[PDB]
Amino acid sequence: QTILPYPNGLYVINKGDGYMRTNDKDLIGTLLIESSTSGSIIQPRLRNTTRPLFNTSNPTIFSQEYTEARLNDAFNIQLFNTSTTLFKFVEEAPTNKNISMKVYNTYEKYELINYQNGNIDDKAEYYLPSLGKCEVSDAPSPQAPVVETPVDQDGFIQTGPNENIIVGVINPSENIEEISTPIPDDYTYNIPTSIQNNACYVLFKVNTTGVYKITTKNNLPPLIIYEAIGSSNRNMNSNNLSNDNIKAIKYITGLNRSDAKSYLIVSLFKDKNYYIRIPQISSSTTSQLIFKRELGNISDLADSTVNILDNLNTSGTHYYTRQSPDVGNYISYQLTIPGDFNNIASSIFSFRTRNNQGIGTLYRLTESINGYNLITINNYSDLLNNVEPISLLNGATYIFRVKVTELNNYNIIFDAYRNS
Amino acid sequence: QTILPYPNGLYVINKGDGYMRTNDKDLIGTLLIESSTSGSIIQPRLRNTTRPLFNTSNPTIFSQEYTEARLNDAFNIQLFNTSTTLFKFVEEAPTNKNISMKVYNTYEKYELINYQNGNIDDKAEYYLPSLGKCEVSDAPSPQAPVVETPVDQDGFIQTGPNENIIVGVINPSENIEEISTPIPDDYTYNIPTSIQNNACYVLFKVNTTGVYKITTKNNLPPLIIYEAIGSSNRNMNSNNLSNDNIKAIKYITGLNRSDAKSYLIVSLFKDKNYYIRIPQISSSTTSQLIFKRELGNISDLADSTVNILDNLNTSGTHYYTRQSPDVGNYISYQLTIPGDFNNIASSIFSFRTRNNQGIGTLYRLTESINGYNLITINNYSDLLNNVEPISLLNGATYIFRVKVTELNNYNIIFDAYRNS
Amino acid sequence: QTILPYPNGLYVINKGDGYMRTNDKDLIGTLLIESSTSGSIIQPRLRNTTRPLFNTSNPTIFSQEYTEARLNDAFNIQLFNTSTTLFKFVEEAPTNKNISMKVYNTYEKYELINYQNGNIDDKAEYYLPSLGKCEVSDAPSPQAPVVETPVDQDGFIQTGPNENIIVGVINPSENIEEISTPIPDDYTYNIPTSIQNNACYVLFKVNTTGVYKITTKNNLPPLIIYEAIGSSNRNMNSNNLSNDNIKAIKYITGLNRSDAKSYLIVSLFKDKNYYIRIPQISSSTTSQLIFKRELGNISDLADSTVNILDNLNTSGTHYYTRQSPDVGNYISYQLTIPGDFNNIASSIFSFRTRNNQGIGTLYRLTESINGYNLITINNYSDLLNNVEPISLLNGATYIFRVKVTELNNYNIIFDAYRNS
Amino acid sequence: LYYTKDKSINNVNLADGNYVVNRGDGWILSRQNQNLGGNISNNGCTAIVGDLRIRETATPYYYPTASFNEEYIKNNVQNVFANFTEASEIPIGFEFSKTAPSNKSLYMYLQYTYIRYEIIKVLQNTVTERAVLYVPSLGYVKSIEFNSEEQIDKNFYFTSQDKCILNEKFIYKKIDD
Amino acid sequence: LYYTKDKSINNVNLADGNYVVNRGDGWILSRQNQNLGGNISNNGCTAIVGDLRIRETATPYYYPTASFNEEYIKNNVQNVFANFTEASEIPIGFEFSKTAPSNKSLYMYLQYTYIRYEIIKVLQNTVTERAVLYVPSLGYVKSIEFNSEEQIDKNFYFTSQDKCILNEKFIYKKIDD
Amino acid sequence: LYYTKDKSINNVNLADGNYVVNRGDGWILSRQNQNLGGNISNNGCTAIVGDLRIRETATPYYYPTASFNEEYIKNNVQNVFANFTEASEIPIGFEFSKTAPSNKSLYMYLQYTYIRYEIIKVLQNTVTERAVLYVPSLGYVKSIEFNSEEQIDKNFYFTSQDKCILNEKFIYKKIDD
Repeated sequence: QTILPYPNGLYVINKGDGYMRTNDKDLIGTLLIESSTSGSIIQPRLRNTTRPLFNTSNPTIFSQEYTEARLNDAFNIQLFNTSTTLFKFVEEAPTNKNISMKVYNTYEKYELINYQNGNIDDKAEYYLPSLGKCEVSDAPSPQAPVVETPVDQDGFIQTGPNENIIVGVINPSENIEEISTPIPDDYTYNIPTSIQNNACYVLFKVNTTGVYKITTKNNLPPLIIYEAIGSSNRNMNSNNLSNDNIKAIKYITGLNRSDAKSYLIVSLFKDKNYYIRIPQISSSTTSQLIFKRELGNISDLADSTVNILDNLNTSGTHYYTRQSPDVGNYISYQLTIPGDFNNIASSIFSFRTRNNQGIGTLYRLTESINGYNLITINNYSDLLNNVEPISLLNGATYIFRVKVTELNNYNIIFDAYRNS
Repeated sequence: QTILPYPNGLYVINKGDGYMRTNDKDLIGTLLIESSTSGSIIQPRLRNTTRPLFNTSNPTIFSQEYTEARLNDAFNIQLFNTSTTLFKFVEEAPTNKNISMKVYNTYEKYELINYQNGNIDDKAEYYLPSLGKCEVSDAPSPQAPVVETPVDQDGFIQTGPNENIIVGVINPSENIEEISTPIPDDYTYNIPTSIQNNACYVLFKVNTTGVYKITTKNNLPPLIIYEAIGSSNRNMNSNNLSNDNIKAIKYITGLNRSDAKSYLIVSLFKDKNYYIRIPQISSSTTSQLIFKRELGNISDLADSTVNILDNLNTSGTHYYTRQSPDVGNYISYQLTIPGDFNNIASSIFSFRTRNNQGIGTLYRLTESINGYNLITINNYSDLLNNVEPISLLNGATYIFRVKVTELNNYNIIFDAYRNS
Repeated sequence: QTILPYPNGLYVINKGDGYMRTNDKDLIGTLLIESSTSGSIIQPRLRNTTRPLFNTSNPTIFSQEYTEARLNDAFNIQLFNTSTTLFKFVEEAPTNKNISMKVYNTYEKYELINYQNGNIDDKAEYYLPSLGKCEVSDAPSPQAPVVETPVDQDGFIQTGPNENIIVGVINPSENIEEISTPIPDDYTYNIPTSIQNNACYVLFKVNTTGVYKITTKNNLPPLIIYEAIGSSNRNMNSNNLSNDNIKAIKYITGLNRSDAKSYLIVSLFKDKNYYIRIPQISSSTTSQLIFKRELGNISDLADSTVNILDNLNTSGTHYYTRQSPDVGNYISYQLTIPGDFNNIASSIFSFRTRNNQGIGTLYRLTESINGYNLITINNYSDLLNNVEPISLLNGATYIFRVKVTELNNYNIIFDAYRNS
Repeated sequence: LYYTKDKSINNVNLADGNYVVNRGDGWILSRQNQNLGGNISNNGCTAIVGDLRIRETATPYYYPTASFNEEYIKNNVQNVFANFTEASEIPIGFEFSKTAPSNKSLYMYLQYTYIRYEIIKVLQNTVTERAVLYVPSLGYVKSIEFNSEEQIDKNFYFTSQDKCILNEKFIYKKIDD
Repeated sequence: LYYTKDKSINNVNLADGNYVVNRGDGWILSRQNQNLGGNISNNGCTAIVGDLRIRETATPYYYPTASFNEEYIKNNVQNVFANFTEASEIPIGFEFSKTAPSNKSLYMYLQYTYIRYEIIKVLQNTVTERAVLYVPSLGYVKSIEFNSEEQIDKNFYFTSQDKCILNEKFIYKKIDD
Repeated sequence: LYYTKDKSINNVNLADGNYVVNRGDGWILSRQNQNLGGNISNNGCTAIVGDLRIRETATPYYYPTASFNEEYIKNNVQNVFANFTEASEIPIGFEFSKTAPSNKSLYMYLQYTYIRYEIIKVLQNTVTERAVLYVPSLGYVKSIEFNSEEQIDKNFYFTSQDKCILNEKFIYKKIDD
């Protein structure tokens, strides 16, 4: 029951090597090696056939073939039920003692999940045949007392090193748009009509490395941005995006919650390819993706969703529930303080989180003609349920950045309290 | 010209490994390995074909195929002209001297004999291809004087360790009866009519471990009992004998000599399966096998044939020629002393053997109601041609046990001398 | 630009092992072997196919197939584009450093030449696939500066040990006569008419080991004699030459220059087979090969052509240009001094060479009835362009032996200067 | 040409019913010790013997009984423990090696090892019925140093009764619980 | 689930035109690290992993571009450098081995290595266009000692960006000189 | 490009008649030394060369004579000595290995070895007729350390006359006794 700090979608998780079934069900055999002798067990691949094992919670959709296609999207696994990779174990027994050499087949465990609203809706487990395990130990006494033991529970145990590597994959039932020309400092993309029928991805790259603000017009719906994993180095064209069909995607920032009006501040690099996932928009008016290069210290928000907070004219509680960033990553909130701008402060504000702990930085967002600038007002060591009040100027725009320090819940709750 | 202390029948003898033909007829080749170098010769089994060698004194009956069937009965050899077992030799030459590495094919020598009346009537020799021999030695001088030597006699020599392991097999031209129910303390088996046409075996097991007296009615003909080799552990039923078709048989006691009226005292175990060989009986009246559990020290005869001695009313020489037990094993003789029973001794008796040496124990067989009891009267260190006289009560029953200590002849001769 | 001291004909030259193409064109691959690890690269011959490389200056005559036939004549190479010979490299990295293991395919370079008048008219280069090369070195830094280097010239380099082994082969467009009977002390062979249409070889052997004078009648044309390489030991008949079809021939002595009237003094052995090449003679009168066993110290000329020098009645310069023997070998010249024989010396003679340096020995050839005898008159340390004058008796026969000590030119020039 | 003894000891601490039991790996069978042949080396030579045992040489040995036939044994074993039929389709190799000592001769022989499965019927104390299955596992070498004059114990060459070269096991599963 | 950065540095000291360049052997590709599986041993055991990689497993990876298609890349590479198509017809084996230390467990995994070829278009200073080809070379093992309680760095199991385990190279040939 | 000498020495201490004689294993034949190719390693690398020589590469060499044809030689040799035709149907492997010394280069080459059989006719003192048969046995490696500047003796690379790398033998059988 770990929390997965990721947006909705498909994920393939390598849960490690050295998996095998209980009750010696993957035992190849045991050699008794006498002192001063060597023994060997070989998998020589005289036949190439291997026997993968497979489970699914949804046989119709998450079929073995489907799961395999995702394993290929994620890790580029070519061969599932064959191998030309031999493995071999060699053990020389010391002059004093005899040795037992026990060898097993093993598997690498991959997990395909359909992740929706912080929940795993469907789960497939694929066990890729692997290169074995060898246990050497002192040879047992053949006169050792025979203990009557019951066969233990039927399942898997892991004998390899701890591993948990998550790779998101493009949802293949969602279509991919492409901006062929690498985008300049300012670009507006018209979202096609197909968006009315399902979510889509849009593949693009930037002409110049820098920080970019990305948003829909009116800042709705929320967006999600990913890196294509392994796109760097490889084929390139000066005036063209080189599509190399990489379906392995690394989540940067963004969320699914339909009411999270927001924009994204992200550091983007020339050599990489990116994907933006635009959710389904049932509206009949044409939506847009707006890109805007940002110079200046707005870069402090480096990879974050900026949640725009509204209707806080009322006093007291103002809760905003959003998908939590992972430990170490940012979530940000923009406030424009009610009232006209002279130099009076509005009924003091107090900022706290309610599920996850975080550090937090209050900025004053200026509008001085060089792009935007941020002036640091204060920092807070702890955000959760404890915080000091502060007065903010009327009609001024402030941004509050949270850096997550403990992930107790899938959602982080933000409270902009207007006390007096 | 060894003596084989066994009854008539078929025997397969493993005469050891490392056999090869003369004049380098099984030489694979020689490597010259220079100092600081390693050399290797491999039999990788890229082809599975092997070339067994075969001789027979009777091609019609002891054919290669027939001999093979017996090798399977005896040792469970499956494959005769194929192999998937690789062998390999690796030799590293020291820094000072060069090495000659000479490798040969080898064979394991099996001998099938038809053994009749202490003679081998037919003999087949089967040479099972084996896992080779390697001779390493100091590399010869290429300038070494060339000595003109004649090709030596055409045959085999043995280069492996000394071995001579005898395994009897069920004669497959003799039928096998089975007592399915494990026998109780007292059982009588009616011998079927087929016994008129050839000898047969009867497979059985005991319900309770103990000593058993086994005999035909009138103690004729003599019987032979065997253990099935490897029958212990394996399949079992409480109320049923589990036949696992083991044709490999270990001789316990008994003989073929048609006039040897006798019974058998044998220790039998619950977990084992046994065979009794009943010879052909041309009589038209139905014969029986009688089993009788024996409590008490009659167990001293543990595995022996008890020869019943008759018509010794006359004085002096009374010779009885019987198949000799092997060194260490028992042959016994029962005497009922002529005359009525009061407490007078009969013209003193003197017991000696004439071919083979043995220890020997004289018992008084009682009839007191708890089964039989044996009282030790005397022991003798040597039996052969020297012995002291002793007086025995009239109408009393004595048993004389011989424990063989040297096997000079196939038959041991027993002499019950009535002196005065 | 070495000088090849050999007569006209075909030659196959093994120019060594370890040849490979530039720009890693024969690179199999590189292993990075971590400290305390072993790495291995195997050519297991799971397929037998190999890829020889081939060049020729004359594709029509020196074709790949033709070149292969000569490689077989010379070295008995059977397989050109297949192999069952595996090769393998194993490298264990020390505990302190990582190792780069780089393995390449290699070739053995054979060169087929048509050699005519000290020139190579046609040249074929055949690259026999060989058993590889392995370079182990300290593992490079992956952060090592990337130097931009151009691809170097397209060709071959040699990485194996220095080797240059020349084997002449019978020209297969020239026919082979055979003297079946091993020749006695005196033999005359009638040269068949086919000699009118092309040169031929004549295969023979001597009955008794000794020195032999061999010549045509009138000492024209010049002859060439070869040894069959590998003919010794092997099949033999007392009264018959055993032809074993050896086309590999070792040049002993002789030349092609059509005006070199001469005979050959050669040491011949009973166990060997020899070839004499008789050039084409367009004459319609039948020519002969005359063999003559020679006892006595004429053996001093052991393997040499004796050039008969004529018309030196005139004084001063008398140049004779002949194919030079290799360093260490003999070329000889016979002079019969003009004038009648009493004991007056002819206008003193002075002997020098002009291209190649040599030692040189002046003999007096007698005619005393025991065969011929040689009396040493003088020796000279250096022959080239410096020499002292000497007086020789009129009507006397002298022989001048040159032992070559430096080979600067294909031809050695001999000058018999008659000074006064 | 030998044998041991057994009077009793079949007590099993489990409830009435039928059980499939893994008796362990490393079983060797009587009288087939030297069927694959043996190997002879000397004077510092390394001798190697092995086998890439496939489906056609991996012969199982069934010893069925009144209420437990071969199919019944196979299915219950392959359901709970390793599927040997499937495994038999994939070749596995094993080999042993030993260096002959200096100035002496070494003899080495190979035999197959097995996993022993039993299917037992019990009445709250003791086994009433037992079927046995030997599944081919791997192999095992015995070696000895020798000379031509030396006698060798019969028990080196020959096993008269099935035994386990490792510790025997008793891992059970109630069938039709 | 990781990545590095790149702002610039594409300067090439050569004249205008097109070039085929050998970027060196020993390249490993992103996200396929553990595709062949891994191997576990302990307590002084030697573990060996290898492959006799043939034509049907030696898959090249082409990353073509507007002016450099797959055939163009193949021909120019195979004309100047090793002919990988021909070479793919002849099986070559490689293997690695490592001895597990005493009283500890060893994990080892294999992945293919590659030679990287590029075909670049240049304008007297910088690369305007680049196609890439990875030709299967040999293989490479990473190993680590472990226990069940130990966390392992993500970068051991997973490469997110193509890199060379040896020194990168830049060996060029002007095409249509 | 070389050769030795022989005047005589064909004396045989046996009666008139015909003989088949085993002249020993370890014969190497003239001018085919480097036909199989050679191998180069350096700096502590172990180099291995070998061959699984089968029927189609094990070519015998017959050198028959007036009264001893090929079939006659074959039958008399295969009747008394090893049946090489039968043996040729069963593949046998051999290999050699050597470790290149530190900071130096090693060259190694392989050639086949042979058993030499002769069939001789004798007149109570000397051989009148001799046929020869070379049966493929195994193989033999020569190695040398080298650098690019070093000259190597011709006799390392090249054998001009058949010889035995072991001691020659003379094991005879009178045929038609």
